[PDB]
Amino acid sequence: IRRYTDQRSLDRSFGLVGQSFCAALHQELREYYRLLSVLHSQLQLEDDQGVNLGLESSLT
Amino acid sequence: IVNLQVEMIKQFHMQLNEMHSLLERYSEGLVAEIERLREENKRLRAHF
Repeated sequence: IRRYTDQRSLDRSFGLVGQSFCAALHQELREYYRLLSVLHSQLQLEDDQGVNLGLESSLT
Repeated sequence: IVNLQVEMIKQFHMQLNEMHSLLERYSEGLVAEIERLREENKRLRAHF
């Protein structure tokens, strides 16, 4: 995705429709990165709690 | 006196049974509360 975004953000020849498509792809990538950041923060919370809690909620 | 005694004994028996039933009725709630709090904690954990 990042290779595609970098390849198309630099291509002025994509036109307004191409730029809009690249923008949509970048927006979806931003949502994905938000999700990945949320997952990382949850993993950080699991690391911070330190307990191998055999609870069903523990991040395995 | 005999009639009174027999009637009194019957009434005493009936009253004893009624008191037993009333105490049983007035003395499941714990189980339902436990289940509700368990549901609440499971919902909290899943949502979190």
